Amino acid sequence: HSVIHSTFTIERTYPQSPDRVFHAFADKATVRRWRVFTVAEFSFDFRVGGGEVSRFSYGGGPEVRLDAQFQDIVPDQRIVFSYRMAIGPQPMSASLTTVELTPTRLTYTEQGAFFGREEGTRGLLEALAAELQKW
Amino acid sequence: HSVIHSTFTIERTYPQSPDRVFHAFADKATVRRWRVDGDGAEFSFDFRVGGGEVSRFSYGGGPEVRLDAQFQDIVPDQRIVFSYRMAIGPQPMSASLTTVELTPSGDGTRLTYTEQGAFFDGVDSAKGREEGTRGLLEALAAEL
Repeated sequence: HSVIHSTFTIERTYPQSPDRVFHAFADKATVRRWRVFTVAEFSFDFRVGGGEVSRFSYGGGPEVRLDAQFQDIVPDQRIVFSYRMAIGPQPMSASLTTVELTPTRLTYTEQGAFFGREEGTRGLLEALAAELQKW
Repeated sequence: HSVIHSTFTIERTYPQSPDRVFHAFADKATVRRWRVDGDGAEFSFDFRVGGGEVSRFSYGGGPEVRLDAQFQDIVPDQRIVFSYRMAIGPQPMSASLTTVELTPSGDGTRLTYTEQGAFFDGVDSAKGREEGTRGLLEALAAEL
C-alpha cells in the first residue's frame, strides 16, 4: 500500500579465498547449513533462469515464503538474483541482489522495495564469516 | 567484471483514472500496443505473481534484444513490481527491479515508475534505459 526504495551496499572482507567465498553462495548443501524451525518445500537451481523456492516457519509460527530467481552468474566473481519474501498472506518485499567478490572483499549490494533490512544484512555477512572455515 | 548500480524515477500524470492506467499494464493486448508492436518476434506475457514475460525483437537483420521478466508483486490498480534482465545477442547487459505505483490524483492518475538496476561489465545503459522508458510512458499517454 506504500513502497520504500533503498539501496544499501555493505562491504566485508574474508581471508578465505574468493572461490571459497563464492562456494558459500553456489553449493546447494552449503547454503542449507546457513539459510542464504521446520522447512517444508525447498528448491535450488544455481543457474540463470533458475529458482530458489523456500517455505519455512519458526517454532510453529507463520510460514516465511522466499522466492528468488538468478539473473546473472559470473563463476567465482558475481551472483545477481532477485527475490521476494512473504510471511503472510503478506508480501514483505522484493529486491535485486548483487554479490561481487573481487580478489576476499565481498561487496554485497541490495536494491530493494519495501511494502532496517540493512543491519540484518551486515549480520548475514557476519555469519558468512562463521561457516567460512567450517571445512 | 564490473557492476554499476543506479536507480531512477519518472513521474507522469494521466487524465485517466487508476483502473484505466492499471489496465494498460495488466492487459496483454493493450500492452502490446504501447511497449511492443506485433502486427505486420516473441512476446509471452503471463500477468500474475510468479508469472513472467519474454520479449524477443531485433531491427533489420541485427542482434536480437531479449528481455526476461518475472512478476514479484501485484496490488490491483495501485502497484506493479517485477524484476527483469535484458540482453542483446549473448552479452547480458543488465538485471533490474521495476516498481510501478499508481496513486489516485483526485480525478486523474499519479504514476511513479521506479527502476533499480544493475548494469553489467562496462556497459552503462542506465542513461539510455531511462530515456526509453520516459518515451514508452509518453507513448502510453497516447494509448489513453
